[PDB]
Amino acid sequence: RTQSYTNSFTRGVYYPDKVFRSSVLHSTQDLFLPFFSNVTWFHAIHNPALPFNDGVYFASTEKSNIIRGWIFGTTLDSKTQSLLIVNNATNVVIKVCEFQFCNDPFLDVYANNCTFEYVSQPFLMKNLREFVFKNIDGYFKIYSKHTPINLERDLPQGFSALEPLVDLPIGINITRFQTLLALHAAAYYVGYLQPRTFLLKYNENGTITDAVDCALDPLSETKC
Amino acid sequence: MSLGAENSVAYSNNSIAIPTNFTISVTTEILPVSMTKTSVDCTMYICGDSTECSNLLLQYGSFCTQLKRALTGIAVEQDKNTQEVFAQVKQIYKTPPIKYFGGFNFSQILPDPSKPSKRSFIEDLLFNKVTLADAGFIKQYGDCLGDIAARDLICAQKFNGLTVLPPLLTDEMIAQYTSALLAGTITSGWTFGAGAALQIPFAMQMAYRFNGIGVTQNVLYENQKLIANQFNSAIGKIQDSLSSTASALGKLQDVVNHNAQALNTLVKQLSSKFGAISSVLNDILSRLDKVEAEVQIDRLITGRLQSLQTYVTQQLIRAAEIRASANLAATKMSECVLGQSKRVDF
Amino acid sequence: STECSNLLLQYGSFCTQLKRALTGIAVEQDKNTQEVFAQVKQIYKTPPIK
Amino acid sequence: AARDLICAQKFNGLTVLPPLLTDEMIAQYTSALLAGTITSGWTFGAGAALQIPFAMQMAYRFNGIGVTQNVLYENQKLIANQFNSAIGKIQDSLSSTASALGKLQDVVNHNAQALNTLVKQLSSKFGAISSVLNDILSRLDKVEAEVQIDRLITGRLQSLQTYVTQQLIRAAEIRASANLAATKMSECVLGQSKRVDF
Amino acid sequence: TLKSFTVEKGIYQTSNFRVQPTESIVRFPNITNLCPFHEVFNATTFASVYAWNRKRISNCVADYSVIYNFAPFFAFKCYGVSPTKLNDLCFTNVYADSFVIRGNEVSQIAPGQTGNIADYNYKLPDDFTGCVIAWNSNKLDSKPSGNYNYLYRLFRKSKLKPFERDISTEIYQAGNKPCNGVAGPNCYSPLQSYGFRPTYGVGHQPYRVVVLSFELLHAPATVCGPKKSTNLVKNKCVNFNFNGLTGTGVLTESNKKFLPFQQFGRDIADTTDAVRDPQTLEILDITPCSFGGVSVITPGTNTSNQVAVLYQGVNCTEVPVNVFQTRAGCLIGAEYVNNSYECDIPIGAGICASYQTQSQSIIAYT
Ligand SMILES: *[C@@H]1O[C@H](CO)[C@@H](O[C@@H]2O[C@H](CO)[C@@H](O)[C@H](O)[C@H]2NC(C)=O)[C@H](O)[C@H]1NC(C)=O
Ligand SMILES: *[C@@H]1O[C@H](CO)[C@@H](O)[C@H](O)[C@H]1NC(C)=O
Ligand SMILES: *[C@@H]1O[C@H](CO)[C@@H](O)[C@H](O)[C@H]1NC(C)=O
Ligand SMILES: *[C@@H]1O[C@H](CO)[C@@H](O)[C@H](O)[C@H]1NC(C)=O
Ligand SMILES: *[C@@H]1O[C@H](CO)[C@@H](O)[C@H](O)[C@H]1NC(C)=O
Ligand SMILES: *[C@@H]1O[C@H](CO)[C@@H](O)[C@H](O)[C@H]1NC(C)=O
Ligand SMILES: *[C@@H]1O[C@H](CO)[C@@H](O)[C@H](O)[C@H]1NC(C)=O
Ligand SMILES: *[C@@H]1O[C@H](CO)[C@@H](O)[C@H](O)[C@H]1NC(C)=O
Repeated sequence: RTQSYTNSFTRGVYYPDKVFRSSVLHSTQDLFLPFFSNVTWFHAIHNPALPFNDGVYFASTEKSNIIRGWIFGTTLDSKTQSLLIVNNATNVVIKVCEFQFCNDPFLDVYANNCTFEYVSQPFLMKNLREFVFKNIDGYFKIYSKHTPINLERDLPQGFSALEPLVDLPIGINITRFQTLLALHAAAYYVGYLQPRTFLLKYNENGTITDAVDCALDPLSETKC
Repeated sequence: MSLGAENSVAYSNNSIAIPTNFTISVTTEILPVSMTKTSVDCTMYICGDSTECSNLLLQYGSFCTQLKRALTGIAVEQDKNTQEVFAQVKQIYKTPPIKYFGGFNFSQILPDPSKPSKRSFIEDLLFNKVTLADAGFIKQYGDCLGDIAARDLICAQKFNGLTVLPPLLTDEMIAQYTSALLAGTITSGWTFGAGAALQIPFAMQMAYRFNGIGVTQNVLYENQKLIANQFNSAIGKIQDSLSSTASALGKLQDVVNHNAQALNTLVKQLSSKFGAISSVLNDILSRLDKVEAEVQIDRLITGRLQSLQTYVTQQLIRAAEIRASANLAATKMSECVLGQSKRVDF
Repeated sequence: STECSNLLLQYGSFCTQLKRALTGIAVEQDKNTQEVFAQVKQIYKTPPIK
Repeated sequence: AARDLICAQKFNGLTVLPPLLTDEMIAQYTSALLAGTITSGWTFGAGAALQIPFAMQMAYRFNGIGVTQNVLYENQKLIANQFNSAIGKIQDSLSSTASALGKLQDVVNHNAQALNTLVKQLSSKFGAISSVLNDILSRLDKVEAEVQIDRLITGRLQSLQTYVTQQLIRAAEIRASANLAATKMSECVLGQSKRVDF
Repeated sequence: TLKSFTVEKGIYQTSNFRVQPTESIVRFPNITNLCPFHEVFNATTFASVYAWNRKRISNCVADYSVIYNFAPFFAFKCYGVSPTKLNDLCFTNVYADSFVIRGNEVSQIAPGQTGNIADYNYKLPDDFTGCVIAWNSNKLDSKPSGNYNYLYRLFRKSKLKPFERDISTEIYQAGNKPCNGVAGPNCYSPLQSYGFRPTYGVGHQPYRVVVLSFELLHAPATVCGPKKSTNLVKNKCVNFNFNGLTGTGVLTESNKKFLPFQQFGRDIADTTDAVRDPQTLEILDITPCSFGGVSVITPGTNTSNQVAVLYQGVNCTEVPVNVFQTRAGCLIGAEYVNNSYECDIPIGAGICASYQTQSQSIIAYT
């Protein structure tokens, strides 16, 4: 499929904890997406797997709502336990098995050693759907935030903090990951997290509005 | 960097240079006198109404008593510095209602009764330009109890046991002392600082000042209007410089900023673990039994004691520096205002 | 040592105020030298006749 | 050859910063003050520099201290000879005796011994099993090495705080001496002093 | 406070007044289910250490006193908490991990430790908060012919991350020649049996280990111990207990816009500023009740035993645990007169006190 490269544009910030803080500058050391980096633009008109390298920032600017679900694992041929996040119009189905399953080809709208069967509300829903996945201490954490875009050119300029969804303590040794499609095209951005130090800014309403990446330029190190 | 402009004075063994005119220049010197008076109690800062922490803190002796004694001595010394600088006159002299002093304009330094705090125009600019940290000398516990907008730094200082005491002399009394010294200077000369105030016309007092610096007094009487106009222009230039430039008053702003920053650092130091498992004391009490929570409480008590002693030592050094500056300001008040000085650059 | 740095991070901002005190002393020394020696505004020089 | 003490200070995080004014700039300031004093007198410190012959300037100086100016003009060569002889005796005393400059030597020596003590204090155990972090980290497991490293951290932080407090007190003393030196620059060089023993 | 029987003239800072709490408040979520610790600690068969089971305990009330009745163990060895304080405070979720090891490897179940079980079978994190429960199983997990149902892995390419599991069994290779599924030269199966026998020594006996992993309160609490709730009162200095968070203060209504995943509000000094009530989803502001300094203004004991008390920095309509209001607080016990004398005892912003004649009494003046 067609690849491209574009700037991150100070985007990919999430709430690091479930604590309300207002009108205070807070310093956090966590796996963040560094500022002004190159994320990779994939055009899915066509597919080897993508490496899960210490965290993945996922974005999609698609109005037609085609993109759906993910696969996580390390070798993906029934020789390992693999995470499978499958979404639909009603629920989500998250499961860990050996998983020689398939939903990528044209089988759509016109088990083994199972550990857990978490089903919940759906994840997904001129709009940008931002996602952050990470795997720390055996715990799989998913952050998400949907933000409308006015001029569909690239990743927007500004800040939009991401809110946590679920903190699954299952998912072991994630190395490679995969994304589905849907046909009756798909375009998504993929970025890689890094152990950086940030300096978050809260307003009087408790919302993150500005941030400073402490290892970008010496001016930001002076600010930090 | 450039040290200065190159100059070469034409020296010769039979040549001399003698001035034919003069200028009257008014300069401004700013000297700190006092600083903020603070009071810290150990039980709210280290423990925060925990009975077990207080019972373990009683085993550390009398560290808090001598920290309290040092802070009380600093607080007394600040009022002593202000009294020793400003309260130098024995009587409150007032200017007569006829405001003629040989053509010299003193309207911008003499007080006016229009405003309630009887301060002059230049005193109003000097009070407006130096912003304040708005510390706890104004009572704010009714405001701290009522949670409005966001939490202030002053409320977080007060809730942790840090309190700012008001000075003994209010700004109105300082302005009254300044007005008494100014009236005694412009109506008596140097006689009010050496006994009773003897009246003298201002032109003849300025002729005495001209005889002090080695100029014959006929130079004043032949050039009185020019000297009065030069003095008025210099006072207006001082007024315009104070109205425009705001970087001249950096010393008093630094005095305010250091005392705000020390208390902010002391508040922020309560978020540290100091090798324990939690900075919150109640989590240590609830999550553990007697012995292990006693160990963690001892670690937190030790860390908070070192932070408090560091604050007290820094305050003592700053108070010594402020006292030296106040002694210099009192000497300059005694020698420049109450007399005429022959010391060069003083 | 990374483990020592991680354990030192729990002690707060003692090193920040030590650094601030040393920086204040360093600025004060240059202020002392400027106050003592830089009292003249022009650099006068000796004429060649001694 | 051998390892210097300054290298051992620098390897442990101690750094000495250069001053803003070099010695040539201080010499330029001193030469400017000397030329202004000799050529003009005290006139250059209160405004524009006005030239005056040096014999007439010394007559002004004698008239300041209560001696009439004919005493200089009748004894000019004797006073010049006495001044030249006194400068020669100062040159001979500075070439011979070296105990006069003990204050600046003490200023150098205190700053040397403080940094030497701060370096030597790193060998202390403070109740731990070793003074080396690598030996503690390799010899024990996580919890015991955390305890020993915490003891070493507390001891080194206490020593560094003691050094900073002593430096602050010494800096206050140095600032008082510099204020006195600035006053003596303003009152002895730029003018004439009426104060006894000043 | 001066350690003397005679005091001199002046103003002395003695102590601080504190408003004592009146009531107590315990706020716990309305959960009535019982946590199934009997299904964990009393099982017929336990899994091997390479395939250890994990059980999620949530939406119930946990009683930790029945654990001693369920299994005959010695030590309830906890790390982040204490075994005696587990019934007061509470958590979000509890996970129970159960496996069988040898008596030599029981010491390896600890945070920050290497070995054979701790590197290739079961690794604990360095920030482990929980309890390890181990007891002997010579009567149920031992046979005279040997045991081969319990397997452990001793060969792996890399060390295991904390809370990770490995199920897949491949032929391990420690050389350049590939095994290709053949257990020949330099090819080893990673799983080998323990081989438990009743005639072994006390350090080789089978041990049943149950590891309870607690995670601290970040989400709404779902498992909480046996403690009755109390009705919520406001605008009073009380003692509160919000999901194990003890303290003292005044609870008021708040206009803070908490996001729906946030259950706490912290301050610059790392203290809880606001809390969310677990019963009714509302936000409460926590502020401490009224305090301040107390200064005692006295002449000497050679003169009189009368005193005046200055309550520093308060607007004294809330005095207790002649009245004149100053800028340094307010003065109780001194009469303000409309005269002006020299200052004797300095109080505050232009206010002094003295012992005068116009019957002797303590007066205050400007
Ligand atoms: C001495 O200096 C003053 C100014 O400081 C001179 O006064 C000015 O004289 C000029 C020439 O007539 C006028 O245009 C100005 O208006 C004067 N300025 C004033 C009065 O402020 C004065 O003339 C000088 N004296 C000598 C002898 O040169
Ligand atoms: C991101 O990577 C691509 C791949 O070659 C590169 O062309 C692009 O310049 C990179 N972006 C940067 C360095 O900002
Ligand atoms: C906080 O929210 C209020 C409510 O709409 C809004 O009026 C105000 O502007 C917000 N403050 C910000 C965004 O800084
Ligand atoms: C005085 O100065 C002139 C020129 O500056 C010089 O020729 C003369 O020798 C000087 N007088 C004496 C006594 O040296
Ligand atoms: C100068 O004095 C007069 C009174 O004669 C007064 O009206 C005027 O305002 C004064 N000048 C200034 C700048 O205040
Ligand atoms: C707990 O109480 C809240 C409010 O009183 C109520 O909405 C909820 O249904 C209750 N839960 C149970 C399990 O009774
Ligand atoms: C364990 O469960 C079995 C089956 O219910 C029961 O017979 C046995 O008594 C239980 N053991 C204990 C110690 O309660
Ligand atoms: C606080 O003190 C001021 C000044 O005495 C007073 O006017 C005000 O009523 C007080 N507030 C109260 C009693 O709530």
